Amino acid sequence: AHFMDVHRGMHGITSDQLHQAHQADLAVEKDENVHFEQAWADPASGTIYCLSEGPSAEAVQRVHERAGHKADEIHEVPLSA
Amino acid sequence: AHFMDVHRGMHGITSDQLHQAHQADLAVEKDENVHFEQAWADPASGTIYCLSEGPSAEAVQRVHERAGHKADEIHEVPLSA
Repeated sequence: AHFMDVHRGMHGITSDQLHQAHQADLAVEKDENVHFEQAWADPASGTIYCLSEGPSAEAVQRVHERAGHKADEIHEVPLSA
Repeated sequence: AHFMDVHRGMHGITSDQLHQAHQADLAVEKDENVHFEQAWADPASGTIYCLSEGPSAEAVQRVHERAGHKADEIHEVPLSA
């Protein structure tokens, strides 16, 4: 399944910090059969969007939690255009 | 510049409805040099995420308005991983 998750409150985040966070997810994602495909961040509002594939939102969130940053919101996105 | 925008209240949206909404944006995006890259929808939560390239959030929103669906939230996402 496909998921979009959102992290809020991240104002001022740098490219280095976003890379670091994404690498932390990648380091433990395979245990849960999750793959984080893309991350996009707005340092002004402090909003990070993460697109993943995995068996469930629960699995995606367990990966994030191990990586140090559980998402504030997660939605399955079964439709795409 | 790169933008992520969010539409809420789209409970129960179908694949056909998402496809047509995306087609409507694509039909008028050129005028504003806006380029919608991908859309993802969650019919359960009623959330649509739209990733685009355009000159500004103002331009992206003018396109959405013409296509009949101004986004509830729009963020420049200058960082990606």
